[PDB]
Amino acid sequence: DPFAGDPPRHPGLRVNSQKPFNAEPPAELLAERFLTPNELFFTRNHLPVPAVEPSSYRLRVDGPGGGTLSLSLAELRSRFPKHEVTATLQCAGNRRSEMSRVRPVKGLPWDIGAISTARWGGARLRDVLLHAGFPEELQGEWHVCFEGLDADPGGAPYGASIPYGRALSPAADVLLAYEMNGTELPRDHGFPVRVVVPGVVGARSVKWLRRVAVSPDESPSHWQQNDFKGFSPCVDWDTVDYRTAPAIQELPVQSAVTQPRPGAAVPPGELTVKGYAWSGGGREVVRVDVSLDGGRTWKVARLMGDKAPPGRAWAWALWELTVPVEAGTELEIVCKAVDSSYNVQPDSVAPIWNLRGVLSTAWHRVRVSVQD
Amino acid sequence: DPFAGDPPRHPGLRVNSQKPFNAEPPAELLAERFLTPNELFFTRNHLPVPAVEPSSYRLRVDGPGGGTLSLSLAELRSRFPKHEVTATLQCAGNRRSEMSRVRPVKGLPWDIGAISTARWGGARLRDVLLHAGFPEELQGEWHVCFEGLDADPGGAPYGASIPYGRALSPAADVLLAYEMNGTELPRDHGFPVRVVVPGVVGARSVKWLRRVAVSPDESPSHWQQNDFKGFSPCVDWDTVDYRTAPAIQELPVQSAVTQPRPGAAVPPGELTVKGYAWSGGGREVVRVDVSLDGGRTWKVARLMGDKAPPGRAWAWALWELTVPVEAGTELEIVCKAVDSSYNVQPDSVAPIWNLRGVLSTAWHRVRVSVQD
Ligand SMILES: Nc1nc2c(c(=O)[nH]1)N[C@H]1C(S)=C(S)[C@@H](COP(=O)(O)O)O[C@H]1N2
Ligand SMILES: Nc1nc2c(c(=O)[nH]1)N[C@H]1C(S)=C(S)[C@@H](COP(=O)(O)O)O[C@H]1N2
Ligand SMILES: [Mo]
Ligand SMILES: [Mo]
Repeated sequence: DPFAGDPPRHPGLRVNSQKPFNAEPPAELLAERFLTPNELFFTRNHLPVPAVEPSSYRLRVDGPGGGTLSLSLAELRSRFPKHEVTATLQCAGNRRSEMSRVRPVKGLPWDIGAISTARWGGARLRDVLLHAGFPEELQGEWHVCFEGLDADPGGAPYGASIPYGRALSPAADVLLAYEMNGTELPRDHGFPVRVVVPGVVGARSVKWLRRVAVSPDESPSHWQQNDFKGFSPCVDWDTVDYRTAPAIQELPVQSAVTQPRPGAAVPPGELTVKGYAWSGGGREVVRVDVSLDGGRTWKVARLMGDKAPPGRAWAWALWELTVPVEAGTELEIVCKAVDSSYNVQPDSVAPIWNLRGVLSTAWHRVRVSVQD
Repeated sequence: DPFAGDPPRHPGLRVNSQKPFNAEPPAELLAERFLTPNELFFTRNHLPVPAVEPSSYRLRVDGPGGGTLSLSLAELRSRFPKHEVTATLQCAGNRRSEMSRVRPVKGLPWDIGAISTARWGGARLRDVLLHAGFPEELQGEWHVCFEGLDADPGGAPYGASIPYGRALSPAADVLLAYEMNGTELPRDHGFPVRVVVPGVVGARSVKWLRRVAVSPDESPSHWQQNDFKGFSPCVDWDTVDYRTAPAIQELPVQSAVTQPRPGAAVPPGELTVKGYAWSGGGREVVRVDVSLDGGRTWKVARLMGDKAPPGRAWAWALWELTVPVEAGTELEIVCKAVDSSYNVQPDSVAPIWNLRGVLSTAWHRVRVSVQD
């Protein structure tokens, strides 16, 4: 069994695939803490988890002229000043199951928890690339390609890329992380080194980093070219042309209700409704509207968190709103967020439906009853 | 009459206010050309149009230490290399009248034409500020405040501000424009000098520029502090607190159908449906979906224009889609756009309604009939 050497996990997760392991935290715990504990942070593995001996590990970094820099773990820790960045990672497939309610799609059936937040510690990718000898600025459109140590039976590594400009920007905070919430990177989350690309879809944060290369083109890997793209609702498996749509990088504004859960019976008097909101590209969440009546009327929620600098809101905003609730009534609790560019979430899922089930950002709706 | 010295205008505009002058081009002409002719470009004036003698004109630029640089028109033309930027300006109030259909709002009743596109020529604001002696980077959050020559009866100039970072960024393309579509700036559009802030709401592109100042704070002017902000649908005139929401800078993804027009009877066979789409923040439009049946099914439109570099799509994308149409049928033509961060437009207007009528980006719907 290629998966026999996989790490053990916390017993209470919502697992949607054992092999490869793909799991999200229970929704009742997801927004309990601003920083998701390591043991609960959602896990998305395409492949078996690599088993890495720390001391023999080398990160290969290809330089401008085609020479190869080779960095040990200890050298990554000591050569470059450690930077810490608190960033939310969200999988493209988050809330996919709601898309499937409209018309079935292919993909891991994620509920609202394919998103988590951690403080990440590591080398700035910018610094590593300058050390390899690259300039601030290359002419034209360049990309930094990443390969992980995990590979399919045919030998193709997990791979992704980001634009060179984002890799080199001080403000974009792209990390080669070896620390997660103050402890060393767990195996499931990329031990010993992962890329963390703040404000950008989870897919680009390559775990178990083996190689960093600079190229005139995007990553040639199947996951960069033939996956993680959004399409019209009209597109099906027979008509899909992956060249017609851009690789997802930044994600659009997103939110969900974590408390209370669908089907609940809640006591009369006061109900505290909680959830999360987040947007891609470092765009702050500026407002979260909450409705108890299926989105006819709304009240403004309270946003928690400490504000980040402009253009650098990498971390989700947790929200809450305490409302009065009348004995023996039905509620449809809906939330929607607004980011600093004043993007908004769409009303319904059908018009954003796509064959891959990605980019599921329509209002989250939770139906509950009030007890008597 | 304070408006007697105002310029004459093209006879065929859709004027919503004579004094001060506020007008949009007819929708049938709006998307006819990629670059909106100067005579048709939408005009938004809060005040009488300033009468400016070109030679005695001086732009005041305050330097780092509180000294004042003073620049003539000729010096602005000769001192700094002319840069050309093609950018769409969209008023916050675009498509306000559709918001009013839900619940009446205060404001100029714009239809879909409070948006236009031009190639702008001028000094990079970045270069002017470096010449005044400012550094690449100031510590903390700084703003560049602009004042126009137009003032109210009490003497307060039109004013706005943008973040310092955007003013200094080579890639953000902020201009002090003295040329518009290859000719000198018309009076209505800011003669002799206006700021052009690409990817950002029209309000910040100060016309008739008199002063540029660098400040630790946003512009203190009423239009920066107590206007151009988005609010929840629940907020009314008695509850509004302008400190709770950020000044609009970047605008969200937007589109409209320009052809055919509401109420039309069209011939059977083939119908070419045309419109525009655009997004704030230099985010490209990557797809436009069009529906003939009120948004139940959709087809992908054709996007026209030449692609801009990543993060710099300042100009709208014009779109078209030719469809078959059956004799004696009713159509509800709807469009929606998707930007490069995969933001989308919301289904309906009520949930985005606000008391100022700004930020009106729900699907544009056009009802027509087919002849027999
Ligand atoms: N090497 C490698 N990196 C990877 C993946 C993978 O399968 N292999 N999955 C990607 C995807 S699709 C997501 S959403 C994130 C999930 O990161 P997490 O497991 O730490 O939450 O990792 C990304 N990085
Ligand atoms: N000096 C000055 N600048 C101004 C205005 C104004 O009233 N005075 N209107 C602003 C607003 S709200 C908009 S939408 C744009 C409109 O620019 P246009 O008239 O060239 O289309 O100008 C902006 N710049
Ligand atoms: Mo993912
Ligand atoms: Mo405006």
